[PDB]
Amino acid sequence: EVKKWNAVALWAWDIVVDNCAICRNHIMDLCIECQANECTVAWGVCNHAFHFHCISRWLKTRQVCPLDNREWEFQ
Amino acid sequence: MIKLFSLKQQKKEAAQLRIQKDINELNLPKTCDISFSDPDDLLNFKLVICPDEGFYKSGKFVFSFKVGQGYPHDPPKVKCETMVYHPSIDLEGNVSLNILREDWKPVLTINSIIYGLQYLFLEPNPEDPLNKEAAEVLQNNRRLFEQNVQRSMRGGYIGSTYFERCLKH
Amino acid sequence: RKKLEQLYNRYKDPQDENKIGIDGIQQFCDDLALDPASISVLIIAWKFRAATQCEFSKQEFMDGMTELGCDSIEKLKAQIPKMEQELKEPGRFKDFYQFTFNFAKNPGQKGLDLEMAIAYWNLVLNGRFKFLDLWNKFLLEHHKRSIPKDTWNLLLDFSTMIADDMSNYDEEGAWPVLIDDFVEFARPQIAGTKSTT
Amino acid sequence: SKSPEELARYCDSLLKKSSKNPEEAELEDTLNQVMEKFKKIEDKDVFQKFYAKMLAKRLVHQNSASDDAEASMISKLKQACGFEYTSKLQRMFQDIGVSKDLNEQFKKHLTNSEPLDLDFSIQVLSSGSWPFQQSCTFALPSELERSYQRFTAFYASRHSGRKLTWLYQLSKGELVTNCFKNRYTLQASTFQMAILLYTVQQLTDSTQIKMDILAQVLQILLKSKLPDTLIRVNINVPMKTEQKQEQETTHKNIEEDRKLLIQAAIVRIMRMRKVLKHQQLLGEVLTQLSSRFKPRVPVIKKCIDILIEKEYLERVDGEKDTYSYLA
Amino acid sequence: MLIKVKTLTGKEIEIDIEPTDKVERIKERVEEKEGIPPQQQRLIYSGKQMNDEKTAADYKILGGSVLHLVLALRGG
Ligand SMILES: [Zn+2]
Ligand SMILES: [Zn+2]
Ligand SMILES: [Zn+2]
Repeated sequence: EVKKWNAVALWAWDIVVDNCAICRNHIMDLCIECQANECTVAWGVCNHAFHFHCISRWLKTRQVCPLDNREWEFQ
Repeated sequence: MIKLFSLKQQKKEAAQLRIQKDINELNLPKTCDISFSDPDDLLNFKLVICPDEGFYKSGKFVFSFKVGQGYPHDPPKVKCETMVYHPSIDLEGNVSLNILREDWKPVLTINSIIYGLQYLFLEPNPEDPLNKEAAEVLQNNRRLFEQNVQRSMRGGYIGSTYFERCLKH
Repeated sequence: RKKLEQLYNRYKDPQDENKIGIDGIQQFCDDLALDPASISVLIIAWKFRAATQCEFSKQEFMDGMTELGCDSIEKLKAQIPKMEQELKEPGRFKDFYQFTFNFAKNPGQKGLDLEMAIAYWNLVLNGRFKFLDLWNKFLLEHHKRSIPKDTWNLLLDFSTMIADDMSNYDEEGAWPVLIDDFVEFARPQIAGTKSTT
Repeated sequence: SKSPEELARYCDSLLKKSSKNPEEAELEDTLNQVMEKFKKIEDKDVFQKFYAKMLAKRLVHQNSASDDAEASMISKLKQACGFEYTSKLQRMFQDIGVSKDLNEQFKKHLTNSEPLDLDFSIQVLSSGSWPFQQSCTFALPSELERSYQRFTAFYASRHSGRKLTWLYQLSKGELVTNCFKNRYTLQASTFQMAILLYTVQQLTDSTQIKMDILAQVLQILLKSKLPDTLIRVNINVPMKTEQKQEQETTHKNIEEDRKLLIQAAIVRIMRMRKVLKHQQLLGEVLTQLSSRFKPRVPVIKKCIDILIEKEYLERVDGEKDTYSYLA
Repeated sequence: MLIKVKTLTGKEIEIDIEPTDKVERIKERVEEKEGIPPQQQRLIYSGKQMNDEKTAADYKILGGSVLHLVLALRGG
């Protein structure tokens, strides 16, 4: 049992969710690199989404979300 | 030819499409137009900016856009075909614009590039110049920098460099 | 000129007009009697200004043979000892060496695979580099990624400008840090031995 | 001569809640001395980093002994490090205030409709300006399940357009004992509390908690009382082999930010210079970057080696030890 | 008036505006919808970068009007 419990949470912005901002494709659709011939979706603490293939490559340059300069981290 | 052997064993058994989306979705200012030599090939094209306001007002400056296969991840190579007296633009026609090199992120578009490109002419900045003499005059004397830019666009000598007339008609 | 056209027509694949298939590339090596992987074939590919390995474009082949002035394979082979002699005096050995880089990689990439670039180092830098094998042991151990262009390029200046025992070497100098990595790894083992070469 | 991570730990120790309760002028005099030391320090970015990271934990834990002291410090830091540094801090500072206010609004709302067993005090922070990280995989067993979705009700009444990411790693709660011989009372991390109803294999799954951290928790539970193996005091305690990890982490991040800084600088200078010898380059990068920190040259060099592959600069042919700018 | 704004995800968002409103406020509306901090945002209205303290009636923005969002721009 618990008489007293104090917890800590962070409110994050909820996002439209619809379109990869790197391929400018649709998230549910394949990424543009796969379209020319396993392609799945990755998320971030800012709630922005990308295909795995896009954001990974972006990270190899620098570790951030590209939209907001926030440090990049997966869900 | 080393790996030639390996290939044989595997023998016996468009990625943009993005620049497409950039161009479809393109929204041009009344000051900016683009050209295509080959309507089939979008990875090469030309941009023309005619500033309606600023020091460069009433002038024609044409830039070339070459889009590598590494797009959006790799930025377009753009250069200024027009000889111009500008701190961020060199007589060699290289352009200093953050979005073009270091601050490039593949969340951006040709639209973006166009806005920054016009922005040079709108807001010319002496900071980290390609042309040091231009940046110096811009720095200390705005009156003279203006007179200079004018003379540079009507055609004429400033220094030992003849600047050729770029005026829009 | 038609002769060259016929030879080329014997080498090229029916799908592409301009590109020479690999089946025909090894045919090409068989007629010169050499190995496909030979140093000389690399020198030829260097003379043709070839973009990448195993792959000869028509323009490469044609213009290469025309400035080599050979109407046949047999006329090319006799030009092989002519090419080898170019390296010696002011070079353009460097140009050959650096050529090897963009030649050996895939032209979608800025890097060079690590099991590769070893093979071509054992090819071109053989006899020019004593601890070359030590170098190969390095980075088969301590660095598992691809070779950077400038690193490749500068390894010649390593094999040339600095001593075997690495006396005149500076780690605070302008060398690639991977070269510095190697040297740091190197001096301990080599500074206790007396070179007989 | 402390120095900079340790000077930061020092400041933490000074401003933290202690059994001593330091008097104000003691706090202020100490802080002034710390800034005196800070002015002599070469790498300030490490100090700033640790200070911020700690200040986070202080504010989020209500563990600051004196608020006006903290405020005075942040004043001093802003005077030194400038606004851009203290921006994050300051927003952290106010965000805690509005967090306390929202918490009180929920207190007023707590005893009207349906009050329940937990006296429930939660502090919520921006997405955001706070250095913390996302929580690990979790379970949220039994009764607590009620409050969560209960909490997640009323924000929809205020502003429905926001999402709450819950840190269970930072959440603690109090428990009391009956079954054992002598009465005590224990505060435990929510991680600790979730274990209470087994073998670590099925325990991990049932609690959906990563085994790596699970071991970290159960080792510290065992060192107190009671993989395939079967299983005001207070038991919530920092883990030894862990939280050394976050130090490494922090130092890595400072390394990275330093790389970015350096690369930017050298680009600046190469364009300004057009051409320079390696020595002169390093010299300038140094004298230009000093006030923030003092980089080890193998870092400067890895930075050059990076700006080679990205084609920002090249090596002049025939000139050894000389670089030139590109485009 | 409700203005449409083209974001960097490749979509278009309509947002609530009064002509008297300063334009830095629209940045915040865009943060609220798109999760991009107003600190790094630049609003371009028909080719030019929108100001900050200047108002929306100073730009003569109507309810049919469309804004373009791009990241910060520096010449060098
Ligand atoms: Zn994508
Ligand atoms: Zn894909
Ligand atoms: Zn983001």
